[PDB]
Amino acid sequence: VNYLFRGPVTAVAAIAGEGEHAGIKGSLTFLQKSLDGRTVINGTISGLPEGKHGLHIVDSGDMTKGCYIAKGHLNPFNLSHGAPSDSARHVGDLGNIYADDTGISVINLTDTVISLFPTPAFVIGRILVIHTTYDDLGRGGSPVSKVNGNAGGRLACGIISYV
Amino acid sequence: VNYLFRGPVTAVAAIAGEGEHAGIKGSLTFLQKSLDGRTVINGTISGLPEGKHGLHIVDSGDMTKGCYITTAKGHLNPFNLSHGAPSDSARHVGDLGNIYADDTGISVINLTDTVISLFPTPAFVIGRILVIHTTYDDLGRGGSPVSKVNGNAGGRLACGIISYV
Ligand SMILES: [Ca+2]
Ligand SMILES: [Cu+2]
Ligand SMILES: [Cu+2]
Ligand SMILES: [Zn+2]
Ligand SMILES: [Zn+2]
Repeated sequence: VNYLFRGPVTAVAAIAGEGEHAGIKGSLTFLQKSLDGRTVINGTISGLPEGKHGLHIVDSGDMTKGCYIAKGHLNPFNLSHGAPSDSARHVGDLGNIYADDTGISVINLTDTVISLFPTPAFVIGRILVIHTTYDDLGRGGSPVSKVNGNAGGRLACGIISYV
Repeated sequence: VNYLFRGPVTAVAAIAGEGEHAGIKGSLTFLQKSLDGRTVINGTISGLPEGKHGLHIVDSGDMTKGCYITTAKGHLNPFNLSHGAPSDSARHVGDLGNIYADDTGISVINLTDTVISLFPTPAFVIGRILVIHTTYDDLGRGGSPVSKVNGNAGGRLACGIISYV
C-alpha cells in the first residue's frame, strides 16, 4: 500500500514569532487515528498578546522568507471562510485560540476536516498561522470576512510536519 | 482528482542553524514535474565551514526541540536499505550525498535525484527534516561502524522542514 495512508498519523508544528514577536513560542501535536477519524490538536503557545487570535492553515508551506511575508487559507474545496464548526469553511479554518494576561494559550481542539493523510485536505507541509487579532468566523460583515475572517497580520507560524 | 498527485510540484526547505551556528542560513527548492519524474534540487547556503557536508533527509519532521536534538532518529528509509551515495543501488531515500561550501562559506547546491518524491508515494519527502551535517558523508565506504548507517557525517550544522511552496 503506502505507509502514508496507514495506522495512526502523528504530526507536529513548532510555532515561533520573529523580530518584535520573537518571544512567541509553542508547539502543537496533531493525531488522527484513521482516514475517517477526527484529528485531535493539543499544545500551548506562550508570549502572545492577551485576547483571541485566529488560527489558520495557509495554502503555502514556504518559510524561506520568514513568517511576515502565497497568501490564502488552505482551500482545496473552493469554499468561503467560516468557523471550524461551519460546513462552509476552508480546510485551514481552525477558528480562534485565546491567550490570557499570562500570554499563554492552551490549545485543545478536535477537527473533522483537516487530514494528516494525503487526501485533498492534507495539511502536512503547510504553515499554521497565529493571527494578530481574532477571526470573525465570516460573520463580521467586513469585505474580507468571507475571505479570511479579518484577523489581521501574522504573529507567529510553523510548518505542520511529521513527528 | 487529488491535487497532491498532479501537475509539477515545487517544495522548499528554509535552512537555519542555531546557537553558535546561527550564521548558517539558506534555502533549497525541489521541483518534480510528475510521478516518477526526476526531482531537481537547487539552492544556496551561506555561513558554512569550508569543505564537504552530508545532505540527508531524516525520518522525522519534528523541529519542536530545534535542529540539535538528542534524538538520533535515522535517515528516511521506507525501503529498509543500507546507507549509500545517491547513485548507489543500496541507499536510503534520504541519502542526497554531499554539498560543498567554499572558503567564503557559500554552498551552491545543484542536485538531481530519482528516488525522492514530492508526491504522496512511498518515497514522499515532504514534512521531513533536511539536515546539513558537520562533515562529509563517506557514502557508506568509510569502514566506520556507522558508515552503512549514516555515512559517519557527524552532528548537524543546520536543518529545515521540506514543505510545499
Ligand atoms: Ca523513482
Ligand atoms: Cu488567516
Ligand atoms: Cu545523515
Ligand atoms: Zn479561511
Ligand atoms: Zn542514509
